[PDB]
Amino acid sequence: LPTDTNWFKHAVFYEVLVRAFYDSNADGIGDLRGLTEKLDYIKWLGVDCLWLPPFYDSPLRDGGYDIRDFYKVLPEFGTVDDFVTLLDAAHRRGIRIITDLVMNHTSDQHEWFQESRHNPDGPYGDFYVWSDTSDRYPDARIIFVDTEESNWTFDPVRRQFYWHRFFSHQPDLNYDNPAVQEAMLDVLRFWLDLGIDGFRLDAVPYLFEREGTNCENLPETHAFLKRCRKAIDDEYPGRVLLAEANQWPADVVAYFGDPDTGGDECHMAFHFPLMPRIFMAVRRESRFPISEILAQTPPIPDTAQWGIFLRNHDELTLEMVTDEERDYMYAEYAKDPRMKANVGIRRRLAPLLENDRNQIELFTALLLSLPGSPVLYYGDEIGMGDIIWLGDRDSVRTPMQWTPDRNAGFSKATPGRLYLPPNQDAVYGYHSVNVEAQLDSSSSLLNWTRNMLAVRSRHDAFAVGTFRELGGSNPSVLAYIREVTTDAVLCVNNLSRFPQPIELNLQQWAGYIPVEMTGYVEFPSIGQLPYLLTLPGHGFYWFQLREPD
Amino acid sequence: FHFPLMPRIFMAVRRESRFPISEILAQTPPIPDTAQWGIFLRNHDELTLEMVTDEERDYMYAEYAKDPRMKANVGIRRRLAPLLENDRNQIELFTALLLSLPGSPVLYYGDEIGMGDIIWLGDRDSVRTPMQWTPDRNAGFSKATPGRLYLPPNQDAVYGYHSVNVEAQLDSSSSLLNWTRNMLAVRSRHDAFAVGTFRELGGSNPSVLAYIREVTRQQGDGGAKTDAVLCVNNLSRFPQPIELNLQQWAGYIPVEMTGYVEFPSIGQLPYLLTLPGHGFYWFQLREPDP
Amino acid sequence: LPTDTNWFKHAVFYEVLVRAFYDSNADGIGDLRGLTEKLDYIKWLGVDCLWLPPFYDSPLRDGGYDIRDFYKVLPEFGTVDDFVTLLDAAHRRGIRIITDLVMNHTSDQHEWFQESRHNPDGPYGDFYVWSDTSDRYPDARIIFVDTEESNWTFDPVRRQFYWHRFFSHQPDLNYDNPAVQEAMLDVLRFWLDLGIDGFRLDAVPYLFEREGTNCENLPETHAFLKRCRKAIDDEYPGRVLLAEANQWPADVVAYFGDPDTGGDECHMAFHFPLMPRIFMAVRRESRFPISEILAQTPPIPDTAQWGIFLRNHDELTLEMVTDEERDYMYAEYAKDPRMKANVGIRRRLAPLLENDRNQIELFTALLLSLPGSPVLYYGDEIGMGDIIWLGDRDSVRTPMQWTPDRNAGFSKATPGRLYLPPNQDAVYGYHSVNVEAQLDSSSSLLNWTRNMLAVRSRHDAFAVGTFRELGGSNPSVLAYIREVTTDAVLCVNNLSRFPQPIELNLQQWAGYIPVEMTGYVEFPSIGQLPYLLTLPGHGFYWFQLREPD
Ligand SMILES: [Ca+2]
Ligand SMILES: [Ca+2]
Ligand SMILES: [Cl-]
Ligand SMILES: [Cl-]
Ligand SMILES: [Cl-]
Ligand SMILES: [Cl-]
Ligand SMILES: [Cl-]
Ligand SMILES: [Cl-]
Ligand SMILES: [Cl-]
Ligand SMILES: [Cl-]
Ligand SMILES: [Cl-]
Ligand SMILES: [Cl-]
Ligand SMILES: [Mg+2]
Ligand SMILES: [Mg+2]
Repeated sequence: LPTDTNWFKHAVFYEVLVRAFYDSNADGIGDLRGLTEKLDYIKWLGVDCLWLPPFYDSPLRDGGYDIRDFYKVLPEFGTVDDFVTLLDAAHRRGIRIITDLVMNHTSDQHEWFQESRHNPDGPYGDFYVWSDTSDRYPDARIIFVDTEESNWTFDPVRRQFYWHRFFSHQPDLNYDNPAVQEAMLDVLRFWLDLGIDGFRLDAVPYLFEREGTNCENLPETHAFLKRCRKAIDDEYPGRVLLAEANQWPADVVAYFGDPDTGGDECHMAFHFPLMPRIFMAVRRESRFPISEILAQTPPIPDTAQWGIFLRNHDELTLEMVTDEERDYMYAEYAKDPRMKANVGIRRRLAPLLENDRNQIELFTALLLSLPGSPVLYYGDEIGMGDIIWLGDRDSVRTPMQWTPDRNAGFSKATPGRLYLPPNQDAVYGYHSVNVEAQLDSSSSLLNWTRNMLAVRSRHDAFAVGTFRELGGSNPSVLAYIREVTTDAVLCVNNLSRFPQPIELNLQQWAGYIPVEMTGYVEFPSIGQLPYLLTLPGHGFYWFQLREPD
Repeated sequence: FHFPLMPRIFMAVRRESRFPISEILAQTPPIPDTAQWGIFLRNHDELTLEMVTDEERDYMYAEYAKDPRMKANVGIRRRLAPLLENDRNQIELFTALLLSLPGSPVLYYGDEIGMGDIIWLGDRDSVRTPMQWTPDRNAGFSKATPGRLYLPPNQDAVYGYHSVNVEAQLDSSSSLLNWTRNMLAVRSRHDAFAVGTFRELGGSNPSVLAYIREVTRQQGDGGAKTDAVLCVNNLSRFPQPIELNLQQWAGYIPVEMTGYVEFPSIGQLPYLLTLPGHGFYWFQLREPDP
Repeated sequence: LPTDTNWFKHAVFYEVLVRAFYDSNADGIGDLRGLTEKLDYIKWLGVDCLWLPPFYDSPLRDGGYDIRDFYKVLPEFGTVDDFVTLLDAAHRRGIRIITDLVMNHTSDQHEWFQESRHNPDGPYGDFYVWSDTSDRYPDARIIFVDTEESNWTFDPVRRQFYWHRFFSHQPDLNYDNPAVQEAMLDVLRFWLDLGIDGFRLDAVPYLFEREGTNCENLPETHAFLKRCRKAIDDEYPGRVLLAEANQWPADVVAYFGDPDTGGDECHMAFHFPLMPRIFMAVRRESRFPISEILAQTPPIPDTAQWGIFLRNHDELTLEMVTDEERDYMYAEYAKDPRMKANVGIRRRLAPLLENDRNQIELFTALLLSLPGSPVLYYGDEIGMGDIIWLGDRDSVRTPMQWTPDRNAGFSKATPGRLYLPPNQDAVYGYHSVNVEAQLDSSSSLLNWTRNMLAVRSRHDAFAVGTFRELGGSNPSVLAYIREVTTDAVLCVNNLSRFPQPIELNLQQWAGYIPVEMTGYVEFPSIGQLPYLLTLPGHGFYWFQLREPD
C-alpha cells in the first residue's frame, strides 16, 4: 500500500483469530485461506486493519503466546505463502494487517532454547538467562503467582536455573546478548519484508532485568524499542508498532518515546483502564469515572495514538490494570458483583452487558467517539456470547457464527473435530445469533454496527479531533465535542437507565445547526440560552455541528 | 371497541407520520358520560377475522392494500411481536400508545413476554398456543405428553419457549415482562390515562405525536394521581426533535414518570424534546411551588 | 421408456408431494423444478417410480383433491413444460412417474360447474347431477357425516340441488352423460400424450348412482373402467392404472376386471387392511392377524398386482377399511389405545411406532417382502415425524428434511413464507433428523433402507414370487418362502418384543444352504430335522436358499 504515515490514527482495527474465523479445508480449524475467503465480509463491515493474535509455530501451551519458531506459520493455518496471499488480498481491498509478536520470551521447544540447554558453550549458550542460583532479581513479582513457585526454574539437562516472567515453559530471552537483539530485529524485518503493516509488540516491559529494580520498564528496554522504531523509520516507512503495556496511562506514555523527537518508540499503546471506567460509570450512573480517566491522561506525542477497546483484561496475563495510589476507583471494583465474578476471565461485550442491546449500543458509541483508534473484537458486531468453561482466554475464542447451519457455518468437519465448539445456548447459540440472520433487517446489531462505522469514517474529528468535555447540569450524562480544523461533532451519552435531560452551554457554537448523524434531521439552531437535550435510558446522540449560511 | 385504532397506528409508523392517528381520534364522535371505548393492538375482529374499514369515511381505505406486511396478514390474527417483526422499540411504542390513548385497554395473553404465533394452525388458532411459563417440557404449560397438547407451543429460534418464557423474564428489570409490568403500575397511579380529557398538541414535526390528558378535578383531590400528563411519541425510525407550545402550562415542571427526573420548567418559549427512533416519554405535569 | 408390461410388478413406488419436496424458487413452496433437482437422491435411494398426489390447478380446499382444471398445473408448482422436464429427467434415470387423478368430481370452481349452474340449457347443463329435490339415492351414506348434512346441496344460482359424495364444494360429474365420459377419457389421453406412466384413479367406486342401491361399485362404473383400460391397452401399451378402492380385499378384486381376459380394468389396486393387521399382530405378538388377511385374500388376475403400504388410513377419506362381517379383528381396533388415538389421522411410520428403530425395520422388512408392489412414503426412509395439529392429512405433508440448516434445507425463503413448517421438536426436528446427517454412517436408517431396497431388487421372488406361509412351532413368529421358477428366499419375522425360537419344517429344501442376505454368511445346510432359528425381539432375517453343488 502507498505510504501514509497517519493511517493508524484513522483506522478501526478488528481483532480476529486465524483459528476461529473460517475453516476452508474441513480439518475443524480456522486457516489463512479461510480468512482470505471472508475478506469481502470484513470490507463490507467497514474495518480498516486486521489484528491477528500469534499465528506462529507453537505447541500451544499458552494460547500460542509460547512461540516455537518465529519464522514459520503454525502448520494447521497454512504456510508463509498463504500469509502473503492473505496480505495481498487484504491490500487489494484497502485493508491492512498487523500481528502480535511476543518479544520477551519463546517456548522451551524453540530450537534456540534446546541448544542453550544442551550446548552451553555453543552460540546459543547465552541466548537465555541462566544462573547457578535462584536468588537474582528478588524484587520482581511472580506474574502468575498462583501457578509458578518462582521466576527461576531448574533445568535438568543444563543443571542451572533459567529466568521466566511467564510460565516455566516460556524461558526469557537474554537481551544483554547483542546477538539476541540482532536476531529479534531480524524477525521484525522478515515479516516486514513479506509486507505486514505492523506489529503489536507483547511483553516488552519485561525485556531487561537489573538487580535493585522490579525488572520492568528499564531504560535499556526503552533503548531496544528505539532500535525497533528506527529500523521501521529507516527501512519500512508507513508501518506501525503498538505497545502492549498493561499499566496506568501515566506510566504508558513512556512507551511512545522522547517527546522532543515527536516520539521515537511505539506509534501506539493501549489505554487499558477505559473499559473498567466506562463499566463503572454505567453501574453508578455517573460520568465521573470516564471524565476523570480522560482528564488525568497525560498528553502524548502528536504523531502517536492511543488504542482503545471494550475489554477489562489484557489477553496475555488476564490481569486488569489498576493503581493503588492513582486510581480513585481502586477499591470500588470489588464492591461490584459483576466485576467480581469475572476477575481474570475474558468476556465478550454482549455477556459483559447481560445482552442488553441498549447498553451494547452505548458502549460501542463511546468506543467509536472517544479519543483513540478503536479495536473491535470479532463477533461482538453480531452480539456473540462466550463459553467461560473453555478457559480464561478460550472463553472468547469460539468459532465465528456465520449461519444457523451445522457448526455455525464455520466448518464442514464433524463437530467433534472442531478446535473449539460454537455457542449452543438459547441466548447466544448459533441457531439464533449468526451473520446470516442479521444481514437482512436494517435494525439488526450487525447492520447498526456497520452503519456506525460508516458514519464515523465520514468525520475526521472522531479519529484525530480535539476532545472537549462539556460538563453540564446533569452528572448522569457525558457530553463532549470532537473538533478538527471545519469538522465538528457533538456526542451526548446517557449513563443512567432512566430518561435524562441535559442543558449544555453551547454558546461558542451559537448559530450552528446540530444535524443528527443517523437520520440527518436538523435540530433547532444553537442560541445563547442553554441547549436542552433529552435522552432515553442508556441512549446517545451524535450531532454534526453545521456552519450557518 | 374502537377497531380502527391499531390499523391506523400501524400505518402511522409505516408512514412515519402522526396523521393517521390524529385523524381517527379527531373524527371519533363523543360518547355518553357513562360510557368508555375499549382499545387493543389487533387488526382483526376475532369472530369474523375481518379488518374494519369504510370506503366513504376512511381516508386510508386504499392504502392498506399498498403495504406488503398488511397485505400478507389479511384475515389472520397475529400477536404483537410478530406484527412488529420482534422490534423491541416498536413493541414498547405501541404498548405505550395502548396504555395512554383514550379508552380502556385490553392486553392479549402472552404479548407481555413477546410471544410469537403459529400461522399454520389456523386464522384464529395462530394466536391461541399455550402460555409459555418456563423453558421446560411443553413450556411448563402441562405435564402431559406433547402429542396430547390441544395445540403445540412455539419452537423456533426467535419465539420458541426455550428462549421466550415468563421465568426467563422475571429476573432482569430490563426484560419486556418487567417493563410492561412497570408501565401498568405507572398507569394505575395516574387517573388522566383512564378518564382524562384528550388534547392533541400538534407541533412542528409531523413525525411526532404529542398530547396532554387532564382530570376535571372535583372535591378532596390534589396530588400526582390527578395531575395532568404529557405524552410524546416518535413515529419515525430516526431521532427527532419536537418543539411544543405548552404556554398554558407555563411554570409547571414535567417529571418523567419512570425515573422521576425533573425536566426544566415550561416557559413561554417553545419546549424542545428530543426522541430516539420510535421512542416515547410520559411526564407528570407538576404544579409549581409558591 | 421402452415398453415393459410388467414393470409395475417389479417396482418400488415412492409417494412424494410436489409441494413438500424441494422449493427451487424461494417462494416457500415445493415445485416441479425442485423435484427435478432432487432426482439424483431418488435414484440413489433406489426407488423405481414416483407417485405424485394431485398437482392440478385447484383452490386447495380439500388438499388438491378438489380440481379446478384437469389440464393445468397449479401455478405455484410450474407449468406443463416443467412437468415434461421432470418426466424426461426421471426417464433418463430409469424412474417412472404416476399421479393421482380424481375421476368422481371436480371443484365447484371448475369452469364446467360454473357453466352448468349459470347456463343449464347449455352444453354443460348436464355435466353434473341436478335435481328439484334432495330425495334421490337415499340409501347412499354420507361419507363425511360429521360435516355434510346431506349428499345434496341447494345451489343459489341454478336453484336446484346437486349431488356430491364428498364435500359440498366438490360436485359429482354425471357419468350417464356420454360427453362426460369422453371428456374424462380425453383428460387421461392428455397426460398420457405428455408421457406420464400411469394414474391412480381416485374415488372411482362412486362414479354412477342408481335408485335402490348404495351407489357404490355399480356395473356401469366397472364398464367405464373397462373403457379406460381399453384406451390404455390400445393407444399407450406399458402404462398402468391403479385403483383407490378403500374396501375389504374380497370386494376389491372386482376392480381388476374380468378374470377370463386376464384382467380388463385396473392393473393394480391397494390392499388397505395389511397395515392395520400388521400393527395388531405386533401389539398382540401373534402372526395370526397377518396370516389370516393374506390367506383370505382371493386370487387376482396373473397380469395384475396388489399395491401395499404402511398406513392405516386412505388419504382421500381418512377412513380405515373394515368389515363388520368378514373382519375378525373388527371390534379389536377400538380396544387398542394407540389405534384409538389416531382414528381419522394420517401418521408417519416412525410416530406410529413410537420411534422404535427395531419396529421400523420390522415393518419395513414386511413391506418389502410380502406379496405386492410396495409404496414408500417420502421421509419415512429417514424416520421423519409428523405434526398432527396441521390437519388430518397435512399432518404428514411437512417439508422434506434435507439438512439441519434453516427450513431444513427445503427452501431459501423466510420461515414464515413456507407452505407448512418443518418438525422442530427434540425427537423428530430437522436439527436431529435429516438426510445429510444420515448419509455418512452405514448404520443410519437411511442407509439401512437403501440397502434393503438394493437387496430386494436382486431377487425377483419378492416382486412376483409365490407366497408360502410355513406355520411353525411358535405363533409369535411369521415365517414364509417366496419363490419363482431358481430364486427362492426365506423370511422370518419376530412379532414379539422378546427373543423367540422357531423350528421350521424345511424338508422340501433339504440340502439347500441358507445365505443371509445382508452379510452373506452361509448358515448350516437344511436337513431332515426341523431347522431352528432364533430371533431377538422384533427381529427378522432374509435368507437366499441356495442350491447345493
Ligand atoms: Ca526479560
Ligand atoms: Ca358419482
Ligand atoms: Cl489463532
Ligand atoms: Cl511457513
Ligand atoms: Cl489485550
Ligand atoms: Cl474482558
Ligand atoms: Cl375481537
Ligand atoms: Cl390481528
Ligand atoms: Cl402437492
Ligand atoms: Cl400448465
Ligand atoms: Cl391412500
Ligand atoms: Cl395412517
Ligand atoms: Mg482448517
Ligand atoms: Mg417454490
